[PDB]
Amino acid sequence: MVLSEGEWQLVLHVWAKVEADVAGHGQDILIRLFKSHPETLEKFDRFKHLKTEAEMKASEDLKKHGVTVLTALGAILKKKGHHEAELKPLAQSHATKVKIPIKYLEFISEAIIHVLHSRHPGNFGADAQGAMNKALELFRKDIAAKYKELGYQG
Ligand code: HEM
Repeated sequence: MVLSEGEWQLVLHVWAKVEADVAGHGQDILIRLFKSHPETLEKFDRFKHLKTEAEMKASEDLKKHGVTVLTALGAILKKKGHHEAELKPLAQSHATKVKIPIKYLEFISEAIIHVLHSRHPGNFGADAQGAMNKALELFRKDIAAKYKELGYQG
């Protein structure tokens, strides 16, 4: 699909707020996902053992992984649709190194939206949430088409 410049602006305006605290946002989102959808935790042989939110909150490995996730996602969004190059190694690692179905991308999309709504209500009204949801669907559909070229679902 295609985002208008107005929509991208709404996306990058909240994101600028997120980047004020990348690790904290990273943590909130991954724990939102693990609680909300515990089966997702199973994909990480690194975190598999964390039993309660308190254990999640205090794992430094998890917080680090959350910076990595948000730094790569931020890089893609800042490309404003021209993210072919950024998408290729992402799709490869999530389709053959480990296999992450599109369903799970939807779940983490939902957690991102959850967290932005909680921490940035004045910058995350309805218009801003629809733009962000548009940006994430575009990511997922492009990733899905890449998955398919690489030999996996999509
Ligand atoms: C916003 C969506 C996502 C982004 C931007 C993202 C990004 C990344 C990046 C940059 C890495 C490390 C570098 C590499 O790929 O080798 C990584 C690793 C990984 N991701 Fe994701 N990912 C996303 C979603 C997910 C989801 C939804 C799951 C599972 C429920 C997942 C599972 C994994 C696993 C299992 C690893 C490797 C674990 C390890 O470090 O040993 N990813 N991800």
